[PDB]
Amino acid sequence: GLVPRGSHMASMQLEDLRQQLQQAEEALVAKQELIDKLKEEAEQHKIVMETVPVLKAQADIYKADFQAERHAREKLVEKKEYLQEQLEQLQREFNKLK
Amino acid sequence: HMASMQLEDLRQQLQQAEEALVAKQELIDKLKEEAEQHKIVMETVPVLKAQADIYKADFQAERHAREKLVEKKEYLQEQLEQLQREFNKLK
Amino acid sequence: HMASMQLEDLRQQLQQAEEALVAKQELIDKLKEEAEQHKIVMETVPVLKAQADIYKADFQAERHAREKLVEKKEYLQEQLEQLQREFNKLK
Amino acid sequence: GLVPRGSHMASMQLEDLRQQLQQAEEALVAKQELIDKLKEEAEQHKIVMETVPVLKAQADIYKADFQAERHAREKLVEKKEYLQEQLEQLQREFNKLK
Amino acid sequence: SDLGKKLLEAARAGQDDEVRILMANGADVNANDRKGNTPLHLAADYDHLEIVEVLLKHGADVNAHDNDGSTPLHLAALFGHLEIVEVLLKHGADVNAQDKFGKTAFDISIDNGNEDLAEILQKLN
Amino acid sequence: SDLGKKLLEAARAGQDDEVRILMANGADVNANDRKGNTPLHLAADYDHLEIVEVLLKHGADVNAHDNDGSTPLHLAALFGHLEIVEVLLKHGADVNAQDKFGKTAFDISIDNGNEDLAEILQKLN
Amino acid sequence: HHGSDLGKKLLEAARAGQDDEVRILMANGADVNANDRKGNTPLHLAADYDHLEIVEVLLKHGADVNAHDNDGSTPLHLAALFGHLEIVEVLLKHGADVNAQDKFGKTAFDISIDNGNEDLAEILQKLN
Amino acid sequence: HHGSDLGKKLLEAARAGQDDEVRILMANGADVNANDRKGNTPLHLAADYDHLEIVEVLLKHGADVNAHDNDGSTPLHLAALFGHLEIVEVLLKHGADVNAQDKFGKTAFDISIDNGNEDLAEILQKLN
Repeated sequence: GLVPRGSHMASMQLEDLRQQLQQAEEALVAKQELIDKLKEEAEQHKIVMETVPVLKAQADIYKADFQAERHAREKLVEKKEYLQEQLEQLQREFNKLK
Repeated sequence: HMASMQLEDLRQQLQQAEEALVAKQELIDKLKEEAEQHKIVMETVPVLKAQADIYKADFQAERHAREKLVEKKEYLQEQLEQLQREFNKLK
Repeated sequence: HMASMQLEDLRQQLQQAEEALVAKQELIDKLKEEAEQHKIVMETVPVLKAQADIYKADFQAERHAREKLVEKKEYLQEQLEQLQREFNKLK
Repeated sequence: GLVPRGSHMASMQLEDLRQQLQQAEEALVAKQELIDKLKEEAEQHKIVMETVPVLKAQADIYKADFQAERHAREKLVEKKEYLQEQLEQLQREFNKLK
Repeated sequence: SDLGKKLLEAARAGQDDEVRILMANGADVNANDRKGNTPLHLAADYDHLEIVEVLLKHGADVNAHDNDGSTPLHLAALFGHLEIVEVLLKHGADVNAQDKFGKTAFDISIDNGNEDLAEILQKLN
Repeated sequence: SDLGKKLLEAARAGQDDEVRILMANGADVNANDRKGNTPLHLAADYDHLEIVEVLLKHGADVNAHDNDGSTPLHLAALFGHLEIVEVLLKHGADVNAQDKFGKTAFDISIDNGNEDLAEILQKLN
Repeated sequence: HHGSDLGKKLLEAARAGQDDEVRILMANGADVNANDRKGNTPLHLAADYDHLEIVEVLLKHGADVNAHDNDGSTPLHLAALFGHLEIVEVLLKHGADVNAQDKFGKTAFDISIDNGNEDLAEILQKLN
Repeated sequence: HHGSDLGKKLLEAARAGQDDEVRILMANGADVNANDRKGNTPLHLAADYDHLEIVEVLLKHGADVNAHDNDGSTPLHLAALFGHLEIVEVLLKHGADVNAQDKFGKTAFDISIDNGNEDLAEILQKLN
């Protein structure tokens, strides 16, 4: 997207050049300020992309740690229901054998 | 110099910029298409993060419960210890 | 209220936002695709403009020349008028 | 792109909701600030798109005005070469008929 | 005073009579331990039906939150004391109350695998 | 003084002798009219070979720009005075000089359709 | 029509300013409204070349005051462009369309303005 | 093997705490390393259910100190989890792998830590 070579009706051989050479010159500046902003962005993007393997981790750790807890927690739950049952026995004998 | 000569000079250094412009433009395209692949992973973060917070929350809550039960156990284990001690003394 | 009831209340007003979210998201897409068609015309401007400046420049230069010639004509027309006047007096 | 319904291992029926209802709430705010910025942009875009039919015009006017000038300018050029020729006649007779 | 401090233990140990005696010398039915437990809490935490009862009937806060956000209803749920559940509801304990982790009593029952406490915390009142 | 003002007209009118007489009383070979024309300019603008000549040979600026940026070479070109072209080059007038519109002499020849002035401003020196 | 190299001779005589050649060619039937390829007439031509009486003659012999060359230019246009004031006035007297226009849309007033011929304009304003 | 409903009876007696039933079943050849579907052994089971001498008996009859239920838990794991300190000590004495681990990766030290059983830990630190 710029002015095509000799958009001109009348003869402007030298200017045509000088002028086009100038737009092309400052279009190189423009494109450059774009490479600057793109790389400098690509930069703050890499700092973000690095937190990924981290959160990927944090997730995996906690998923595992949870399964481990629940497996234990179920197990306790059983023991608790068991020991609860057994008291109901002993008290239930202190009314009989009081 | 010679009128003849600066026309070449200019056409020559216009060849510079115009060649330079596609080498600079080409670099842009590689950056844009890459910035794109960086954005489709950056989407994954608030997702990945929120989820990890769900799983952390999940574990912790569990642990809070499991800690509560460990002691409840310790407690019952002991009641059943006392009452047995009484119920054995009751021969 | 009743535990029973706030679960519905919440599921109900979650239906609000979630329905609202696609109606709001749908509006975004119509805007984005349109902003796109506005940008492909905005490209045409520095092009269209520069060219119009080329054609203005072109006319003006021409006019400058044509103005110069109008008078040159007026001038010659008159020389040819004098000299004829002399060359007729030279019978 | 948000957290899917009940990403949860353990039971979090009520929170699951409350929490999701909250992310959805502020996601409506986010999307809204996007409609704001998009329309408000679409706005400064229309002011730009309006200069088009203008420059389209300016171009067309000057293209036409130029052709008109050149057609005249050629015509003068001829007249000038003609009148230049004729002097070369009269002077060229003042050396003969001096 | 520590009148509530003696009551905390009365409640924990299931001391039916001490509870009463300490309500008579007006020790606060809302006393807190270092953990944030009210008498009503320990009462629940220990399957002490009758003590919950007289607490509630002495103006005890049925939705007391311990420092962790737990309620006597949560504890009740956690430990499978269905019958204290029952009466904590009869005295309008907020089922949907959550602790600091976001759990409800229902959640706590579901986590345990309580196929019963579940079908009767879904009699939501 | 107006010594250059009389010279401007000398140059315009082709007054060979007045030019000389006014160079002798040292009126500036670079005198300017309201338009920015130097003697050398009008000299060119009027097909006055011999007057261009003595201007150049009295230190006249061969690349003088009139208020519009035009040079004696431009005018020369515009009006098809090939022979003043010739000698404006022999005295190293800058062919690539442009006026304020960006035109060169070449351009001016091309615009006229000068198939000749064109093939001899492409003897670029 | 039936052999217009009379008309060629005439057009050529209008340009050259040869009035007696014109007078003769007319007598021979020569087409007063003859056209060179660029579409000119004798009128066009004598306007172009500033040939007053020749204009006056041709007009008297029914030449179109509003003939258009190929680009639409009329003899008025030509006299206007060239600053041939008197030829303009007789053209007008003879009913040239002041408002007539070439293919660029330039009337003859436009041409005056564009050469900035102060006098031609005032004379062009002066009519309906 | 050739008819393990002896082993079923044994596993059931380890849980129930019935020591004389155990003694008898052993005498009958009952498989000391028998497995319920969840993959338990009698050892596992008496550890689970806090049956000290029963542990001591089974060990004496060549029961694996390092048998793994289906989830990888060993009897150590179970005694650890449940805070059955004495049963832990004899298990260790009898060479239970302190470093052994279920399928979540939890050794028995981990379990102490996770219950925050101050005493079980110190006793688990105390070995190579």
